[PDB]
Amino acid sequence: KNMLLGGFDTGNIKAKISFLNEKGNIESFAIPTVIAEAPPAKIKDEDIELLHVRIISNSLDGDARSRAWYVGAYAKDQEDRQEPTVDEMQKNKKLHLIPLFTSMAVAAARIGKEEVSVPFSGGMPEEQILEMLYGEHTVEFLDGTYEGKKIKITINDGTMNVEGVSSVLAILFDIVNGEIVEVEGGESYAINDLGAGTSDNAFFEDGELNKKLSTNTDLGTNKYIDEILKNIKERFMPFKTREDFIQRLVMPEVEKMIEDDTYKPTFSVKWGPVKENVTDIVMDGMLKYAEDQKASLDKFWDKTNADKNIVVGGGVLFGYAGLRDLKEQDGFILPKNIQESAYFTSRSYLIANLLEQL
Ligand SMILES: Nc1ncnc2c1ncn2[C@@H]1O[C@H](COP(=O)(O)OP(=O)(O)O)[C@@H](O)[C@H]1O
Ligand SMILES: [Mg+2]
Repeated sequence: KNMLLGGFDTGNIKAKISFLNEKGNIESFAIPTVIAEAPPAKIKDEDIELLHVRIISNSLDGDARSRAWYVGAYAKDQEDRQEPTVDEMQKNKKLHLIPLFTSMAVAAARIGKEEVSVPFSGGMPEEQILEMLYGEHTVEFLDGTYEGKKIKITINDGTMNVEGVSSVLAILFDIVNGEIVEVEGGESYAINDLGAGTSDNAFFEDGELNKKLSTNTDLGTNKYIDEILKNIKERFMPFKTREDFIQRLVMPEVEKMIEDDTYKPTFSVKWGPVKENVTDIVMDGMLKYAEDQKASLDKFWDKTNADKNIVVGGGVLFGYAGLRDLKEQDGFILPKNIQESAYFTSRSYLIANLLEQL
């Protein structure tokens, strides 16, 4: 006890966590990989909307030893903001450490604990990276829902879930108080994690990750989202972030499509004194993404000739209109609790973590 049980899925867009709440169920959220330097003091998922925290950790160095930061969404609106840099084709570690530690703190505050030991269950694209996380980290909230709260994080042990079925555990198992099998259900399989800026095409063969064939591409949803937003604004001539677009406009329609196959979705945007029906625009981009993913998945199927192909990530949901065809394809496996497809990997790491502590 006094222990936070979580799976940690960190990328360049978001830092994702799936953890056990007080009622023993899985709780998931994400913190954008964005930080900004902040003054020592104050100036669904509401508690992460304003993250102004002080972090004391030996995993940080230089003029970041022990100071205050704006983290995630609230950092994105700062001129100072630091984001992952990408060429036209470490020691930026605080970009990843800070949102990571922050997510641990937020989770701890959610379950009402001030001091948590956190066995690290994550993944990488081992011990060298784990030792970068070892030690004691204090996170103090200077604003927001948990203002004045001080959380002491202790990371003694961990794993990066490299080999075995650890990465795929969420395809078969859930945690409802703990620890049950999924309501519906080979030796060589591919896990395709369809993400925002990336697509992870991993191939597991005989209990082993095939490090040769396991590839990673920039085939994400963001480019297709960008295009849709270009055509919407152009249709008028609205949304602050892509997440805003996904949350306010897309997610409600996708959920309706999930829980009822006869439902045809509608997309209308209210901008100024004008309201436009842009259903055709959004659907075009969705299917374009689906078709492109269909093509990408097939040629990876052929390259590995895996027995089964598992498709996960938020891309499954964003392109559900087209990608739901995979449910009637033998050799393709969509998660059955498809509503939780975005947090598949972090949920897998969480389940692997609970099994470790048993
Ligand atoms: N329920 C949903 N409906 C529609 N789109 C979603 C849903 N959940 C996530 N997405 C979208 O799917 C894309 C992939 O998200 P995700 O896999 O979480 O990215 P990453 O793992 O790279 O951070 C994102 O653009 C996200 O906005
Ligand atoms: Mg991801």
